[PDB]
Amino acid sequence: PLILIIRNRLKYALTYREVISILMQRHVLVDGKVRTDKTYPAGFMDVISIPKTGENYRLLYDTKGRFRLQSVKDEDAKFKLCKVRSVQFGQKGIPYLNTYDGRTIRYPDPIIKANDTIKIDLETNKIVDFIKFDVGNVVMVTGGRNTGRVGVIKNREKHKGSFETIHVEDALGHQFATRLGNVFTIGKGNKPWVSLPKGK
Amino acid sequence: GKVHGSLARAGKVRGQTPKVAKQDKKKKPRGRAHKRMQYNRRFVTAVVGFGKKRGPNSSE
Amino acid sequence: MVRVSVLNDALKTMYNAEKRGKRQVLIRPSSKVIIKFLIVMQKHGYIGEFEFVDDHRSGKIVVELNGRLNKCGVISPRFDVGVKEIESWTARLLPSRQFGYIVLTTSAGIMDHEEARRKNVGGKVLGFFY
Amino acid sequence: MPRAPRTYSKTYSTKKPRRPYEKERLDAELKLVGEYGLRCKRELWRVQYALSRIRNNARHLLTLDEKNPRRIFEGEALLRRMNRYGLLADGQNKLDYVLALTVENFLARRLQTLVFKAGMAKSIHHARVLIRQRHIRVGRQIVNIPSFMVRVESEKHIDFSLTSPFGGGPPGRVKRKNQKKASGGGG
Amino acid sequence: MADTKTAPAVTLRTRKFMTNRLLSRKQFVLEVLHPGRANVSKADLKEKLAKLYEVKDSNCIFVFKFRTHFGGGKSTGFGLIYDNLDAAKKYEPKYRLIRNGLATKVEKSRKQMKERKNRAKKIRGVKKTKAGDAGKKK
Amino acid sequence: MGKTRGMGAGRKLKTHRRNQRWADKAYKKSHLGNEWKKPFAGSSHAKGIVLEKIGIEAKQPNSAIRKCARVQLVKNGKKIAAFVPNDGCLNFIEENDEVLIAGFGRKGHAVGDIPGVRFKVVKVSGVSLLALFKEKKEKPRS
RNA sequence: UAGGAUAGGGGCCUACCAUGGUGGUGACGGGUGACGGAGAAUUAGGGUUCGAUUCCGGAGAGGGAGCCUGAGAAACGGCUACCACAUCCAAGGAAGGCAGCAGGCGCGCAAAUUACCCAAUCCUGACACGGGGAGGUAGUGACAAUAAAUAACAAUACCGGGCGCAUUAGUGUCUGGUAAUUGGAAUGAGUACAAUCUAAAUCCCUUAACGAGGAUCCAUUGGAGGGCAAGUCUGGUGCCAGCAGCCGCGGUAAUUCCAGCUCCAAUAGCGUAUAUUUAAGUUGUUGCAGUUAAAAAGCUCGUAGUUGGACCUUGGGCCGG
Repeated sequence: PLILIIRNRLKYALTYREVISILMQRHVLVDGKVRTDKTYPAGFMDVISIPKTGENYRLLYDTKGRFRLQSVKDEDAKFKLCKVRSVQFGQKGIPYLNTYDGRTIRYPDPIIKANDTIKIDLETNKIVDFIKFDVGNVVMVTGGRNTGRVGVIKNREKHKGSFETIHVEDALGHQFATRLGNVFTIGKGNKPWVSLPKGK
Repeated sequence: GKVHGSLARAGKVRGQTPKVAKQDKKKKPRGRAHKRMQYNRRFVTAVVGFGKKRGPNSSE
Repeated sequence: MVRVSVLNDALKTMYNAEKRGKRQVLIRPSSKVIIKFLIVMQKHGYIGEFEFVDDHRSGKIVVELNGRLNKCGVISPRFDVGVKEIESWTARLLPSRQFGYIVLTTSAGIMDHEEARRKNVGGKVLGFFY
Repeated sequence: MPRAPRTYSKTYSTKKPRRPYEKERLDAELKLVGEYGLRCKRELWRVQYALSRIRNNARHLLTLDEKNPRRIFEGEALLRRMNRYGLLADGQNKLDYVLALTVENFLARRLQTLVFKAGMAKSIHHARVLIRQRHIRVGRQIVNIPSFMVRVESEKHIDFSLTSPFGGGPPGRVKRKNQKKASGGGG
Repeated sequence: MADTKTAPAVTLRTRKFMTNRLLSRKQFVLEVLHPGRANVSKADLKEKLAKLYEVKDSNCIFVFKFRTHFGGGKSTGFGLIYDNLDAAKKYEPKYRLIRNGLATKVEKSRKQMKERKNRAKKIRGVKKTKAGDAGKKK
Repeated sequence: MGKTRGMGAGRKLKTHRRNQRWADKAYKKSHLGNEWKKPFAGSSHAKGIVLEKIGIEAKQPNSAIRKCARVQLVKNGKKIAAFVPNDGCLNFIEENDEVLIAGFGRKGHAVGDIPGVRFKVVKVSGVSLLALFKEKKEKPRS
């Protein structure tokens, strides 16, 4: 959430509650848009970037798995990688493709599934690319102890009632498997964004 | 039997001893300071050591 | 019952006697104890007599002692089957203090304490070799 | 959110006497207290607690199998924490000695005994006072605390503080009154 | 550092410094050595200081949160140099402003303040006539 | 003879175990509610008002008048006897004052040598019993 | 099975319909400072005990029922009704609920200020900008706990116990102390310009000027028969007075009393009580006993329940690393 993230930059001493003056003068923008809400839902891959004489940031994970800043390029800031959190499916071409922060993006790609990821720009919300969820792809584990690790998909296991586990080969250690909700694919052979050491 | 005994006899011994207030004598240094002394006294030139250790003996 | 404990108990009292064996009927979890003895060389030989036609199976033992020192100082049971008392690879209670081993039926099969511990697989103790 | 208060958890153990007065125990403890120059058995109890808990952690790693993931990773921390302080000498780094250890090693690394060892005091009782007298320090910022627990790194740095005599400028009150009387009064 | 007299310098040192273009100002730590000496002063700081960073006014700049440690000869606080007088006030909390001289602390009475608002709600109309009404009515 | 070792049979051991505890004094105190039967509620101390000074004779080879006083608790109707320790103190107690009593360290029960005396006197008149005999402090008037 | 209801399935209720459901694996009933949990204490471990508590989830807000508004309340610092309480009045009527915060009474063994601020922690509002006894702020607070002052060191004087010397007498030297003497040092227990700091202040922080001759700037509570560390002290009491958890003592030269002395011993802390954990393998899972000490049912059948044999695509052989 925004308040924690902004404060990480500021923290030398005696700001914090005075975050409010910065927000209301609109010298913080998040994804090119005004939000002054501390309770704002955030996830991995949010872009922060502020007006004019500013900087660009990507949300990353520490050892716990809490949000922290890393500097990111201005070119990369224009783009954002967004999980398709939920889907309204098919006919007449009216998907609501939910994201973690709550952005909707509309209308067919020649695919679309839940747990697949959509590459989006930032301001206009038009579809740069669509990334399929499949084996061999690069993943970040969003939750648990295992957070801040990256690895390549060994296999996905499909079962009755839910598809229980999806297995990741790599880790600092050895293989681990996680739920589909924990898995956020962040790279594919078609389009990766992954060129980052990570977390723990 | 007797459980209805006299109440008359209370406090005889103190009133048959003369009261004596404590005296002024050279004061050992106190708290932390007193504790310092103890190891030096018992281990260097010792004190007494009949049986275990002893201190305020006269006739033995 | 399950035999197991009977073999262990009989073994140590027979050592005090200084007999060269006692010979008895055997079962399948008491096939296991004898083979483990061979590995850790309490036995340098064991023979399973009449396990072919008869009503039972059996095995006369040829057993170490009648030497100088006894090799098996103590073996005493630590619960048969039909019970829940359980150890893991990390839980490890022990007898002896590493001179002996703790008899363990593991997932794959019966192996000694160190083998099971390395593989990181738990199981249920059968007895305490000192 | 708004935070909570303070727990603590035991700093010391006075649990160690089974029997409150043991002649053997009393004699042994008082000798240690005398040599290192502690004032109280309370000061003995806290260091005794520190010894026991540090040892307790070590036992767990070594009893477990070799090349167990906890044993190797945590074992790096276990070795260096003692070694850095100077609690554990090099050569004793077998991990057998970490299990063993002694009470004495902690007291030896304290600042108070270091003052006496490097001359100056002419009594361990005098060494206890000297730190309060503002003498001796690693940097500039006076230690008046005997249980400072020198790293061996900071042992080298021990020389008089910037204030107090032998360190420099001010002598303190007793001379100041004496010289004032001497130069105007004739004593 | 820190200009001398005979009575030693009392070091003017800065440390852990980020210029943050959101708050629009300079935040840094003031770790003041005081070898053989007492308190530097709130004035003596902002009188040196000023001329190094070339803000050249005591008025806009504040130093605060001295606490310290035992053993003496050092104190740690925190101080900031601001890009403008007007800009500074908005970002700053009120507690800095009042001591600096930029603001006055208003003292209030709880009982007077809250009760008075309720009274305003209750009366509708001029209600001067009610005062005369009560006299007649008894 | 030996206890059941068995997967289900756990239940037998558990049920029997609870009954055994009642023999042990500490558990019995809570379980039966013997604490309530004893004159205190469960309290650290309890206060009463002095009915009488009574002179209770010592038991068996000890001969002496112990000198006690009976107090009736403010909380309860229960009358019980409490010992007044120390030289004097029969004078310092007095009828109709408020006395704070505590156990002997016997954890209820009569002490033994003084028949039926379940408690001892910690303080009289709010002062401290300890102070008064010693002559460290003096009783306040009224 | 059907319907109405409500956001919705729903005995949810209600019609019709059938006659079931559930229990020794302890149901049903009663009790419980019985909130639940994360957690806490204490136990090597295993466990035992506890959970009022700045968190997490629910319930209630004097007791009960009922309802409006609104996204949402079966709201209680809203209403409406009754009951129970107390309040005010010009006595006709009317207003109101500190298990919110201060404060006061009562209760009891038991628990603090009718001060101040929205600056931080965080929220709410038409609103950067205000408000919030939430929260912070200071006071009080030995629940607990932490850091650690009350004096140290030389000299010197006898006294040693050393040592080199000691042959030969001796004492002599590093010094252990018994020295209210001495000697210059030094520090904060205290005190106070300066400014710091806190919402603003106090404190923390300091630091000029100050601040020890041991009696002063002086530590205490427990203990000295056993358990239990440390007297067969001195005076007195004399089965009296008390001491004494327990075992015991006191009947006149009491190491157990009562004072003094001296000593022990924790030491800014220590006693005492109740509960609780350990000890206690007195709760026996880990880890019990039943011939005679507490303890096999008179005997057998026999269930629920536990427990239960063996053959059992398993065994063997080869290479690679």
